[PDB]
Amino acid sequence: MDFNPSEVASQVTNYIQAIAAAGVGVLALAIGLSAAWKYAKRFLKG
Amino acid sequence: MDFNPSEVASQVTNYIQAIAAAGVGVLALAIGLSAAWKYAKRFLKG
Amino acid sequence: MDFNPSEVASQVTNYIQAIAAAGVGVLALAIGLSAAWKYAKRFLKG
Amino acid sequence: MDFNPSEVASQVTNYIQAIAAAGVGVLALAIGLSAAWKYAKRFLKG
Amino acid sequence: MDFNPSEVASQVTNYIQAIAAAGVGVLALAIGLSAAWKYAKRFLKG
Amino acid sequence: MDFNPSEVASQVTNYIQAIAAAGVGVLALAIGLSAAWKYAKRFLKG
Amino acid sequence: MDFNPSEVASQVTNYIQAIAAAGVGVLALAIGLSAAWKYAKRFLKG
Amino acid sequence: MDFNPSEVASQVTNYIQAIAAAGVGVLALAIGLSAAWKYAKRFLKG
Amino acid sequence: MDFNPSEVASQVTNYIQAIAAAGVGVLALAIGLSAAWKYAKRFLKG
Amino acid sequence: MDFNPSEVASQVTNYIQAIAAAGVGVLALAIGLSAAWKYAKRFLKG
Amino acid sequence: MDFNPSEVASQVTNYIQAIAAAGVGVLALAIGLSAAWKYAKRFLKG
Amino acid sequence: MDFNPSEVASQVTNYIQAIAAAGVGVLALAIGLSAAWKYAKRFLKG
Amino acid sequence: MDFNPSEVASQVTNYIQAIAAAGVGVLALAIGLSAAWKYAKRFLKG
Amino acid sequence: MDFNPSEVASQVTNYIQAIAAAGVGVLALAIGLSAAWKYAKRFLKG
Amino acid sequence: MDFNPSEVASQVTNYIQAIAAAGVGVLALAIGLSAAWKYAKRFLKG
Amino acid sequence: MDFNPSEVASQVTNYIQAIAAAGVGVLALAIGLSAAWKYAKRFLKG
Amino acid sequence: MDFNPSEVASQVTNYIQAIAAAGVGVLALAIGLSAAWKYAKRFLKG
Amino acid sequence: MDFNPSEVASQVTNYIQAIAAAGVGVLALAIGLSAAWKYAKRFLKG
Amino acid sequence: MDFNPSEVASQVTNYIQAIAAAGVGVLALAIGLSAAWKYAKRFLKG
Amino acid sequence: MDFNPSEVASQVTNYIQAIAAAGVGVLALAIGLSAAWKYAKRFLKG
Amino acid sequence: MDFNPSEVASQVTNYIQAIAAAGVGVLALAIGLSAAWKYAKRFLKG
Amino acid sequence: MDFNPSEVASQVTNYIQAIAAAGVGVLALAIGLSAAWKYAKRFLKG
Amino acid sequence: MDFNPSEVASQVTNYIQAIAAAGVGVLALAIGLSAAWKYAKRFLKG
Amino acid sequence: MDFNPSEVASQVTNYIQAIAAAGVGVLALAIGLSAAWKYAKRFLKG
Amino acid sequence: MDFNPSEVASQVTNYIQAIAAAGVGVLALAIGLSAAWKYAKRFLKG
Amino acid sequence: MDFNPSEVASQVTNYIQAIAAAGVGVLALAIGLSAAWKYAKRFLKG
Amino acid sequence: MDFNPSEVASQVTNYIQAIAAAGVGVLALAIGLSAAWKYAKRFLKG
Amino acid sequence: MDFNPSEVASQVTNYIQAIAAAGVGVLALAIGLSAAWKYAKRFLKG
Amino acid sequence: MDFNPSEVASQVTNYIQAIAAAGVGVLALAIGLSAAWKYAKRFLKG
Amino acid sequence: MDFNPSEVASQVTNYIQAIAAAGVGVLALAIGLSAAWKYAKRFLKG
Amino acid sequence: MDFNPSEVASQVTNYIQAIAAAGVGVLALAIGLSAAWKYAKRFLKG
Amino acid sequence: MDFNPSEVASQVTNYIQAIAAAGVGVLALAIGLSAAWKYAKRFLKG
Amino acid sequence: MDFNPSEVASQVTNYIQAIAAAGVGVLALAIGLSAAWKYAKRFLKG
Amino acid sequence: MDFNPSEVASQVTNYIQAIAAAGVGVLALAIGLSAAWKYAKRFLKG
Amino acid sequence: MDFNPSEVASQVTNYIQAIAAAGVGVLALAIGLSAAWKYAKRFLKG
Repeated sequence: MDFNPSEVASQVTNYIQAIAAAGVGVLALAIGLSAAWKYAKRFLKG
Repeated sequence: MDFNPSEVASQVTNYIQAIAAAGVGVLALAIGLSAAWKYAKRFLKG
Repeated sequence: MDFNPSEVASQVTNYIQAIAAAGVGVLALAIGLSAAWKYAKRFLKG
Repeated sequence: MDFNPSEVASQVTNYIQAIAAAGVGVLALAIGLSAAWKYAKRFLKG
Repeated sequence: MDFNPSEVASQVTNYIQAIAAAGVGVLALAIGLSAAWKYAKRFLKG
Repeated sequence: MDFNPSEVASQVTNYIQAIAAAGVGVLALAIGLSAAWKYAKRFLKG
Repeated sequence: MDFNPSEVASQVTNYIQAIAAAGVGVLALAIGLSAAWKYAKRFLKG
Repeated sequence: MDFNPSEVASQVTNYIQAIAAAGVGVLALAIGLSAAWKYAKRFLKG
Repeated sequence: MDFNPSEVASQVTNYIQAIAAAGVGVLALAIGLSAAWKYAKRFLKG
Repeated sequence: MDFNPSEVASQVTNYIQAIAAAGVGVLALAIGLSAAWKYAKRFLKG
Repeated sequence: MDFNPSEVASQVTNYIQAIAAAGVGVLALAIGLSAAWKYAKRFLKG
Repeated sequence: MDFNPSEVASQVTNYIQAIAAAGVGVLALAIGLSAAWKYAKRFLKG
Repeated sequence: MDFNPSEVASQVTNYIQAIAAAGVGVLALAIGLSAAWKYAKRFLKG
Repeated sequence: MDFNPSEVASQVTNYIQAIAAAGVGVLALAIGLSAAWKYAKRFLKG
Repeated sequence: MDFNPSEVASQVTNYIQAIAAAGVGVLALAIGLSAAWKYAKRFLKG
Repeated sequence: MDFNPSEVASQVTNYIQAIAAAGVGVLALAIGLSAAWKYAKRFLKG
Repeated sequence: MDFNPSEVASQVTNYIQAIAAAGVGVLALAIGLSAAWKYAKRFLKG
Repeated sequence: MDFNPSEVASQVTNYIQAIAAAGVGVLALAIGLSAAWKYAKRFLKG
Repeated sequence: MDFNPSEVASQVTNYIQAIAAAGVGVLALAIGLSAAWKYAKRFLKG
Repeated sequence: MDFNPSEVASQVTNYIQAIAAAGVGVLALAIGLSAAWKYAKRFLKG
Repeated sequence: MDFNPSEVASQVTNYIQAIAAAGVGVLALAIGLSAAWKYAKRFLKG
Repeated sequence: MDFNPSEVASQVTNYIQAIAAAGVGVLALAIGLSAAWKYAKRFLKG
Repeated sequence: MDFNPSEVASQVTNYIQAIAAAGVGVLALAIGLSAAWKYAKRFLKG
Repeated sequence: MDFNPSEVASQVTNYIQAIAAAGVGVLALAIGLSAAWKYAKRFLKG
Repeated sequence: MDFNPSEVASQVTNYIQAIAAAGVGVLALAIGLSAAWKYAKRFLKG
Repeated sequence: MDFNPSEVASQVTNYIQAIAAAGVGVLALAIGLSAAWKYAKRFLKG
Repeated sequence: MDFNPSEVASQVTNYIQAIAAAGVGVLALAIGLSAAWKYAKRFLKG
Repeated sequence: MDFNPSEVASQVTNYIQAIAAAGVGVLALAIGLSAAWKYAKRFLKG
Repeated sequence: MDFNPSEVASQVTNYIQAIAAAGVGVLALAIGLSAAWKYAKRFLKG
Repeated sequence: MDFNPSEVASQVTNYIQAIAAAGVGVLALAIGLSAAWKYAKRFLKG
Repeated sequence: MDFNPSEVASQVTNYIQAIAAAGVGVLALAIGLSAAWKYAKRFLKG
Repeated sequence: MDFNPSEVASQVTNYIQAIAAAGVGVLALAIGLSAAWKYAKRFLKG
Repeated sequence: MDFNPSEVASQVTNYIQAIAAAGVGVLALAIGLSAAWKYAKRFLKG
Repeated sequence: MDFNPSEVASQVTNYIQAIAAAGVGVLALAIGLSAAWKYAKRFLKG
Repeated sequence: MDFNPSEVASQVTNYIQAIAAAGVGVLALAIGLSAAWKYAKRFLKG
């Protein structure tokens, strides 16, 4: 009732905000890791 | 008789008003809680 | 005898009329109250 | 009786209106979040 | 006795008629509400 | 004494006959009413 | 008693008939919607 | 006394016989109705 | 009771018959669609 | 009392016997239906 | 006095004997009746 | 008085003994019935 | 009852219409994104 | 009570025995089917 | 009174003991059954 | 007068003593009986 | 009168004390029983 | 129950038989298609 | 029920028709693009 | 009544606070665990 | 007569006042208790 | 006559005072007793 | 009356305190158990 | 009451202990099984 | 079911027929293009 | 309870033992099959 | 269960036997085809 | 409902815009890197 | 309640610790295995 | 739905147009580079 | 739990040990096979 | 909630740091290995 | 598992044995063929 | 979200910078090595 | 986790060490083999 179902809105949304930026810190490292042998092998052929 | 069965109306209705807002404070926390691992696992797949 | 057992009819029937409308004011609030978490949780799954 | 069961109609329906729009604010963020690594990993393969 | 137990028939039956149509106004909104995240998430996977 | 206690038999039994059929008119409507949201919600899941 | 419990049969059954066809109008749209990105992504791989 | 409590037996039992067959006409329709979206969605996944 | 639970059998089974053939009309088109770029790209390599 | 509670045993048990075989006629068709696109899509990948 | 209060014993006890067996004929039918939709719905879920 | 309230003990207890075993004959069939589609659908997924 | 279960039909169906077109705006961008390195790497080999 | 809950054991367990062997007849065919194009395409590359 | 409410304790508890072991005989078979196609399909992918 | 109203005390109290223990023999059996299907159905769900 | 209505207090209260502990012996077994298939099925999914 | 879970066996298995042969008609054409430029280019080098 | 599951058929199938032709417009350009350096390098060797 | 339904609010909400943080300690470990072979295999391809 | 039927009013009403607040102390604990496993299991799925 | 009908007042009223407090000692135990399995079963579901 | 309805408060509330902590000992084990195959299978994919 | 709700604790917890170790014996075999073709196919490519 | 999985056969196979002949038009030109400098340089050496 | 959850252990584990060895018979043939053209083409180049 | 997972073994393995010999018929022709210009050009140099 | 599912549209789409341009910065460097030895070795042959 | 939901934390987390290190022992062997033919074939080309 | 899957068409196709012309700028330089020593060495022999 | 997730470790790891050595027996033969014409043609040029 | 989803960040990221450097130790050796015959054969031609 | 991955070893290795000797029959003829004009032209110069 | 997908940009790009210059150090040596016998043999002919 | 991803490092790296030296034993023989006719023909011209 009234201005109370706003907390689901406020409490939860915010739960991910630090959390997503938190996820991505992980792919920077996840992209490069395959990216890492891409790098060793990119150098081999010539 | 007369203006007396109004108290069932007045006494009771009011019993929930603080009480509902009181319930919902609990789902804010209940929505996010599954919401919480949704959050840890949302980050894993990529 | 005669036109006297009409009061049971008149006195009593009327006792509920304000009283029923009085009851229902209570379910509006009673329907929504479960209705209330139906509402917080309706939002969670997706 | 009469024009009284209208409140279940009026009181409750309205309970979700701010509440749904309230839910969705959460998926905008929920869609993108997987959407987020979709994004880091979308970039890796080439 | 006679044509008097007809009111239980007349008085009551009618009590729901505005009332049911009144209920359903609530599911239109209840169907769509899960229906609502079905909608946000339906869009995510591809 | 004799053929007189037959009226309890005749007067009363008959009191319900219009009355039962009268009751049931009410469940047709009572069965469907839950039956009514069964109907809105039956449609949601798929 | 007699030909009266037929209304539960008549009143109710009919409640869904417009209602089911009514449900399905919703999946036509529900099937295609995932069906929709199936469609955008079906096109990507080659 | 004697052969008179047989009517409870005869009058009542029979009350359901048209009535049950009457109920079931309703599930044929009730089974299929979920059965109905089972049907729209059964078709989606592949 | 008796020959009445046959309708669940008759009413429902039939619900899919036009419906399945109806599904498949969709894969003919779904198989070929990936099948479609399989086709453009099948041609590229040589 | 005595040999009378046997009918609950006899009357009811039998109610399902045609009825179960009746259910299953429905899954033959229910298994294959997903089974149906399993079939269209099983063919696509190679 | 003497062997006379035996009739309360003899006259009455016997009043139910056909009567109980008479009652139960009614539950055979009463057990199955819920038992009846238990049966239609038992079949739906899978 | 004395050894007479033993019949409530003897007459009644015994009423269920054939009756319970009688009930259970019904669940053997009730367990398997859901058990029945559990069985058709258990087979589908792989 | 009557012309009331039409809202589930009207209220909900419409919920996706802006919403689907809304989804697809996202794949235009999702198709091209892999499409994007397809593009950088398409250029490398010769 | 006693040796009666054995039927749940006897009646049901047996329900699957023909039924499982029945399922598997379906994978022999399900394994090979992907197995089928695995087979056409296994032959292409050299 | 005294040592008599012990039978609820003795009579009932024991009712399940053969009965539980009886249930489980059913999952051995229930675990493996999905377990069964897990088994046919476990073999396919390589 | 004197030591005579003691018999109401002595004669009656004792009337139940065998009688209560006599009642309970009946619930041992009454508790388990629902307890009995609790038992068949307790086993179904998993 | 005086110290006599104490027996209702003394006689009765005590009736449950062995009796409750007696009840619970039954749930230990009642909790685990669903608990039992929870256990067989808990093991299946992975 | 009995000879009824055979239809899952009969109805479904047969669903693929025309269907597999149907798939393969597609690889004859799928094998050759790469096979097709293999063919134009096989001719170039000498 | 009846002529209603036809929309899944009509609504959806049509969703791809402009969409596939839409995909292919993309490979014309995708085939040639590798095709493009095939073209620069095809010219180098002699 | 009054300031008493506050405990549902106070007693319960707090139940999860140590508990959620408690859950998440588990995903840190749950994310990495798939994350763990992602890690062994991320290293293989080049 | 006069100001004496006020005690039913005064004596009794007051009987619950400490008593209700007394009841609720019990649900704080009753809400959370299911609330308690809601809490252990809320944490499992992700 | 005079100050003598006061004893009905004095003698009797007092009869319950130890007696009510005496009753309630019994519900403390009566509330909890259902309360007791509420407690065993409250713990099962999660 | 007075300070006596406090026992419902004192006697009962306390009934769960050892009991809840008692429940949870069970989920520690219930969380991990699915958690257990999550663990065997978490290890498989890479 | 007292030291009795401990059995739910003692009786049940222990139910899984042999049971979990029992589950895992199954994944050792479940991990390797895909693991098995991983093994045949791991060997093919070079 | 029946003569419906024929469209995957009919719809798709045909998709390539104009398409392959379409591919080859491209190698006529692709064979000659290296073929083209083969031609300029074939002439140089003598 | 006791030595009964051992069958999940005994019944199931064994289900794969003939089954795995059964899978592998298939890769011997699956390894060689690509292995087969590896073989025809291994011979071409010199 | 038992001698049933043998069909995956029997049905499938056999699927390739005519099929492999079928593949190779294609390389005889594939080896020689390059082999064909190897042949025209083998003759040129001297 | 209304203008709220627009955020999935607004929030997400934008997530990639800096992100794609971000990807490509990586291929500039990825194209040249093979491009790099292409460059050292391009120089060797003459 | 209090310091009890800590076991989910303590009992479970620890379940993987020996278990992960346990997984990885498997990739050391899984990395090298493809790694193994990488090794035989790495040696062939020169 | 409608005129929305056109963006995949519009957004993406255009992504390469500047991009291809962009690729080729690279071969002009790639053709000549071998072309470059072709040029130094073309001059040596006479 | 405890020393049980060791079997995934023990059962599986060992699955490859005979299996890898088994793979390599195949490359000895795979290395030499190209190695074989390397050998016939190594001899031709002088 | 709060500073707890940081562990996914802290626990996991770190999992690769020793692990990547660990991967690369493998390419140093992987680059040179082809690099190894590049080396034996680099020496042959002159 | 056990002595089963030996067939990959036995089935496949043997596939080439007739096959290699089969290849070489082709170079005897391939060596001499250039060898053939080497032979006509070897004779010309003097 | 926001300024976080920049790390994929920052973390990775930089991974090659020392790495490319690192590759090329290898061709200086790779160019000259053939370059090396080019050098011994360049000197022979005159 | 911790000191466990070191085995990929230890187990694998070592796999080639005997293996590379093993490769080269093959070129000593591969260099000389062309080297062999270089040798017969080196002697012819003068």
